[PDB]
Amino acid sequence: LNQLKSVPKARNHKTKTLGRGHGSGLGKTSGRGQKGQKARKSGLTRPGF
Amino acid sequence: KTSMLTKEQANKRRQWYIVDAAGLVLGKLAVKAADLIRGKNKVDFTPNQDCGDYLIIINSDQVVLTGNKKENEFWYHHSQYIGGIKKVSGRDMLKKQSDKLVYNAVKGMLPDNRLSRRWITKVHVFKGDKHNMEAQKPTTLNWS
Amino acid sequence: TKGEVRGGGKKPYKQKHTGKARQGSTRNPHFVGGGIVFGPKPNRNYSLKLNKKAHTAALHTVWSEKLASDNTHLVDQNLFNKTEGKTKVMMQFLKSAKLLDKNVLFVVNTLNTNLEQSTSNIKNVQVKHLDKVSVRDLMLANALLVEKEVLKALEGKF
Amino acid sequence: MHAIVVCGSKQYLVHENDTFFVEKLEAPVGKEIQLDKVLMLDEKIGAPYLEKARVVCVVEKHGLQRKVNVIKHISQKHHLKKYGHRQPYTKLKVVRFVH
Amino acid sequence: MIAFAKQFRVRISPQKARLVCQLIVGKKTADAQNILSNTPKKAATLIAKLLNSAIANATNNHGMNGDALYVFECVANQGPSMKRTIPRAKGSSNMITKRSSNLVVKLSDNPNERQELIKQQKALVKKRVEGQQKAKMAR
Amino acid sequence: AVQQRRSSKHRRDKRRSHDALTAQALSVCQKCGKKKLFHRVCSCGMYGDLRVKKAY
Amino acid sequence: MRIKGGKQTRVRRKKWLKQASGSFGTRHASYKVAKQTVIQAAKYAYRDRRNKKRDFRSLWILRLNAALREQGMTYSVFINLLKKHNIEINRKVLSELAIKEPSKFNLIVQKVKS
RNA sequence: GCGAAACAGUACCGUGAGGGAAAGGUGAAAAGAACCCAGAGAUGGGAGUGAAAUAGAUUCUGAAACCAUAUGCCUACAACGUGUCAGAGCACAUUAAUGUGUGAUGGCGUGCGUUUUGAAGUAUGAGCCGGCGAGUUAUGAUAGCAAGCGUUAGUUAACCA
RNA sequence: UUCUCGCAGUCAGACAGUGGGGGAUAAGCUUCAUUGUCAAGAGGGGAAGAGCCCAGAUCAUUAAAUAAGGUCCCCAAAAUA
RNA sequence: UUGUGGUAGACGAGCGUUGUAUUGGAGUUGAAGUCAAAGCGUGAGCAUUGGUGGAUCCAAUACAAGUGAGAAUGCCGGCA
Repeated sequence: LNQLKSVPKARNHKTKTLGRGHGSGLGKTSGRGQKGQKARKSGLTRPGF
Repeated sequence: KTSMLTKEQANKRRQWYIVDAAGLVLGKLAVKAADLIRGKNKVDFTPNQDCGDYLIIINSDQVVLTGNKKENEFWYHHSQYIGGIKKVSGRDMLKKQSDKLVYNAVKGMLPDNRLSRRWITKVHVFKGDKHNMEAQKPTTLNWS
Repeated sequence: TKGEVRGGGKKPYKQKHTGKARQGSTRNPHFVGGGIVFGPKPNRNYSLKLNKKAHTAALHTVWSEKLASDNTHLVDQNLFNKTEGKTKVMMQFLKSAKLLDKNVLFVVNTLNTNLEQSTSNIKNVQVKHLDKVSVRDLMLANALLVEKEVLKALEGKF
Repeated sequence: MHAIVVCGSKQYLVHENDTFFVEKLEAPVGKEIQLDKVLMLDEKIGAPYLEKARVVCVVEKHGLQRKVNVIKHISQKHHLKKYGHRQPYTKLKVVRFVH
Repeated sequence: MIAFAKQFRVRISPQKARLVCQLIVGKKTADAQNILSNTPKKAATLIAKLLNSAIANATNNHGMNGDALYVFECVANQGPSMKRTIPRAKGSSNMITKRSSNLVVKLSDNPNERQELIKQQKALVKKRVEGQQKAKMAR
Repeated sequence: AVQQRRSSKHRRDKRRSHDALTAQALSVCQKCGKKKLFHRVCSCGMYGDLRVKKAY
Repeated sequence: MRIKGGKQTRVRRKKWLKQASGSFGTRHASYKVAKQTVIQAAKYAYRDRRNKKRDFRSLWILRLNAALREQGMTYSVFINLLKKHNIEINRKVLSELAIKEPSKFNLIVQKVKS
């Protein structure tokens, strides 16, 4: 093509934005649960735990 | 879609009728009067416009009542004051405002609305038999 | 960042008897003081890894698609002498070939001073070297002009 | 006049040359379209329908109703769905409904 | 009509100003000047100056009768007031608002000064729809 | 005592409705010039037909 | 590079506040109250969109039954006159509009006599 | 955006250490409203200036809330999250459309997020408007998708130009 | 509804019928199991009700037939014996 | 044919904005911002015109986000 119609070849993927929007959820809850460190900042406790 | 239901608009009609309830059951007369005022019996009824017809009753002090409700049913009136309630029996009301008791019963049988305030004031119930409301030429009949 | 703060870490408010928010800091990002946790920083890569095989394949494809073009005519040594350091001759040549609005690019490898001296009076005229031009400038060139001798060597370059 | 005409799945009482509204028929404006699913015309009574009597309407316009912005929200829950409905209609009148 | 009388940010509480100028609105100049000259409120003198200036301007600048003019409308536009800190018990401070407002009145000498606004609005809508239809005239 | 919630503007209009003021008396000076208030001494320093003080 | 969030957000607030129209006092000057009123109005609109059909049907039945009673029968009797013999597709509303042209619905009544 | 767009580490606070703010915009050029009127004047209204003075020194534009004003609607017997669907009546003629504005009345109806066993709740928080305001980046690994290359594969780090 | 990979979420559940235990066959009580409802789904009837009875609703329509449930009036619909 | 009750949760597909890269246009006979209107969409939205206003903006394709504001007795300013 050229730099007036350039398009990918279906190279475009979704992005789970945890901060914005409500139509796909992905907002306040942001898929982290409702309680515990997993639902809080600096979660994901040590893999060996 | 819609059929565009035609209904009367800005129209008024209020005929006059009268009966005598000497020895007649209260309930039937009451429901017939409710039908007359609410306009269910009419076939062009419009709720938000004129509904009722002027109503007069003569000699409402000879009502009949089955059973011992004269000493079984009691009517109460409690004022805003503490303990300000008075209770009256059926036989006592027979020499008291039974016409106003009929008034209250039929207004209770009407739908609750501010039109009911204007509906019920068209009812003129008299314990006696003589009044000047006959000057409007009420239609004498039965089952009103 | 949050290291740009000024003052102590003392609480501006009291632990109790406060009918307001927590507000345990002085120059919070949600406060007017600022200091957002996120923002552009001058330490990212801004580039990634690519392989020469695909680059050469794409470059050869662009060479093919530009040889398929019309206004890609040959250039040689004779007109380098026939042109001078004067901008006049270049403009006369462009007018005689209606290359005014065209973005035509010139290819240089002998590094003639006359060519590089010119191509500065219009926003569409410029000259580039064979090893100093990439796929974009090859195709943004919009039917450029290329030398003659080097092409066979360029054939080996894919 | 008086004529009961069943358009779509709803009945309408019409008289001589009355412009009224029904569901859209997906037809060019200006033509004449006949309907036979007609009852109660010319003081004639049929049980399912009537024969020898048909209606002939002309199409005047195809329009839409207002934006029916149906919005569904559930209190204290993560659900808020918005939509705007514009439903087509045809304005038409009968010309020479036969009896 | 014309000959409005503006005034920029005189110290006055708008609450009392609205009431006093609604008392004085509607009537003519003299029959109202005499009554406002005896108004027990302090705001009257400040408004008195404004109305004397207004009638003087109407007579001089506009050449109107002045006698048949009357107060068509009063408005007391609130301007940026003052805010001052006063110490208060238990070690507190209180921000008291010193109130001032812009005073301006309208003078009318006709059965009008109301319809012309309607005509202007109708003309505005007329040119709006003219532009809309000229856009719709595109072929 | 603080309110449960802030008072409405129409409630403010109701509060100030009965706070509306009226006019006051007026009287033409039977001896002096321009109008004055009833049962008052005129700017001419006199009660009606009663010179008692200088105007200024 | 930073982006200012004034213009599009302002337009969004403008259109949302313009969605709310026909309200009293402090109900068309704030985002929250306007949004709540819009949602309640939409729910009311749908519920009323069904209840209007229900109420029209109820009123049609009421006045049709009144017409039958002044002609001397009840609502259920007329159904038998149609359902049990030669069912017709006549609408209750249309039979109710037949009152506007009287002495014609009575022709139907005398026709369905059985 | 350096705290500092300026007389900014300023004013101010705290004895002292120390803490620590904000605020820009005339007009092409002041050609900065001579002069007249009301007043004591600021100022306000005219004239003039300037293309233009809703460009007059509160001098780029002047939103929302807030306040004052008036065209029309209706209302002082009215039990109502102030709204919805019908609906007379009143006033006009419209982003040309079975028009709008408003709604006497009829039909119906107890907010928003959080938390949960459930919140219309006498659970929680919000006076309001406007602006600001929280999933990025570096490195490493895993997986998916797409592409290139490949049959003794693919790939260059640092670095040199 | 077997299996591999990926995101999960989750051990505060509640209630109703039934089998129980404790408790006092008292509990809008507790703890186990079965079926069902709400959470996680609005409505109709029971007058009002999260859990009861029907069922699972794209939207629009001024259609009907019906289900649980009801036909003296308030509130649409019956009377006969 | 199944269908379109819907939490957390997940997949699918879009819209708007800022700036950049190419490509194109419009602009005191008038750009943005701005309000107003009885417009157009399955949606993030899309326009036209009026006037305040007086200088740059927009169309389509991609590129990267300090890219999307109702709550946090969120922060500040102002107003009750």
